[PDB]
Amino acid sequence: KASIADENSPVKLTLKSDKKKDLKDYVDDLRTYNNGYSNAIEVAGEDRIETAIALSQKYYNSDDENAIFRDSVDNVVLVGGNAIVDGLVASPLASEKKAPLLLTSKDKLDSSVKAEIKRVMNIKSTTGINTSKKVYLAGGVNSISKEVENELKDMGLKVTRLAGDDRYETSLKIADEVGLDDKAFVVGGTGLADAMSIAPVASQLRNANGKMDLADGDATPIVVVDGKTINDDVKDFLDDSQVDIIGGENSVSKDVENAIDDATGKSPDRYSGDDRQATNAKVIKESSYYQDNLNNDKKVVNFFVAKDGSTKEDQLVDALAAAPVAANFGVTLNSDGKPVDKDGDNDKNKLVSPAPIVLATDSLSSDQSVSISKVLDKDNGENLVQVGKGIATSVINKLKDLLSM
Amino acid sequence: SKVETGDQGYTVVQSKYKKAVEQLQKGLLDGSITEIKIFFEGTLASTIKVGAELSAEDASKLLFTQVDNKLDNLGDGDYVDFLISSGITKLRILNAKEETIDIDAKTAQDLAKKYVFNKTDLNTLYRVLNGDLVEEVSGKYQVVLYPEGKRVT
Repeated sequence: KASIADENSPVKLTLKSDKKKDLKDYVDDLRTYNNGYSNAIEVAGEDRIETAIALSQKYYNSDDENAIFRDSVDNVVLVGGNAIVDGLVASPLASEKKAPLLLTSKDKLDSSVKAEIKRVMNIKSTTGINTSKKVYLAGGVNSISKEVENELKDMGLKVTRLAGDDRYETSLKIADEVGLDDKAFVVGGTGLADAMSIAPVASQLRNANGKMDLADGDATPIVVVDGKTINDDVKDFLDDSQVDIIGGENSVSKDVENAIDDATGKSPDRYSGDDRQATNAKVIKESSYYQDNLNNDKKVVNFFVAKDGSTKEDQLVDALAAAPVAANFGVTLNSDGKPVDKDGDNDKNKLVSPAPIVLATDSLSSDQSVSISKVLDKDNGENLVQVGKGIATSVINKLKDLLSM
Repeated sequence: SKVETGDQGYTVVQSKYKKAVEQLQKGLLDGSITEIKIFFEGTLASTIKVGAELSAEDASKLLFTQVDNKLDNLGDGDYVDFLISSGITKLRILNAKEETIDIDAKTAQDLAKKYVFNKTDLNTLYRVLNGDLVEEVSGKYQVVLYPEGKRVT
């Protein structure tokens, strides 16, 4: 008694058990797997270009649930395919600019990408292309050539290039576009895997107090410096900012840390481990990164998975495009900035729950397991996303056990 | 007063057609059912009021006459609903398949990879099964479940 069913419900199920306890073990198993087959997703493609495209089509300008935007976008951040050196910091850029970060080839603007640009911006054959839509090109001429820049300009789009004479100068030009409203992040460029572990945190639209504000909030920029001392420009950029330096001594030397000490007058916090995975673990278990950024009274329920730089550091570019997605996750926004399900206590900032990107290709470390177990809520996992191909099933199996999905 | 999905009431499969109507008929005669309103595909079929110059013995025969042909030729997505009044009660007859899983023996991970269940239904069911409906039928503790659909592959 007490519930009538859908007209088209295929089968009527009855669970017969001698004891109620054995039934609880079967309903819980059913509840976990049912919510562990529909909530665990996979976004990937054969090449890194279509992977970023599929990551865009699902979370940007898509009618499905668990997307970032359900309507047209006005900006797009474009980065080269093999442009991990110059464009790593574009994740907070795509975040504040409320733009999908897309990967293009160096010399030829892919037809797949150009279609995605027009699609995500609601550009169609009956609408004229004006300077109301911008395409931010992050990187130098080896990231996005002049051939691609002039094509995007020929259509009529406003093309803003964020480039410099060096990778370190390029990142400063990018971090200048990202509003430093008094915290920052520093990475060395020797370890790019450690920098990708901090991309989801830096891309969060956060408030002054450290909580999350998707309206009138800003994301925290990242800077790449040599690890030596602090040059004339980065010291000017860092005025009274709380630097959260990322990486070991081999990435950024203690001299570079001491120079920041003398520059900004604040003590820089240091997150580092012997391995690129251990650095990821310490970033996830940091309270002020994920747990304390939540306006709601829950813990970390959303999680992401991506490859690392063990096989090839180039493969880590998959986690770069997923950072703007993992930062603003758990809420879907329309043109006016209101939450939806198909249309529409339930405030946006109270509903946002960002997701840390876990770096693992072959196996998941014990430190990463302990760290991920610390941040999980009592009610356990609610969304897991696997970005890219080549991730071992061993890792995904361990994740589903940690998150109970 | 209207019948619609996700409401408090009874659900019968076409396999249990013969039994459901018997209980409605025997309830109608033994002064236990006063009024019945039949709904074919969410549209009103006819109203049986024992007090509308009718009788219980006539209403019992009338009820079976209307729905014997409809319910014997049910199609996927076709349903017959009743608003049973005892003085209140809601019923829906549909043509799904019935499958019983005796756990004292299909595991749950094979069940989930095939059917899509509502989380809010399983959430409440788990809670009321351990602490804060489930029936005891002939030494067993049975629980009925209605999936929303089949799982994508």
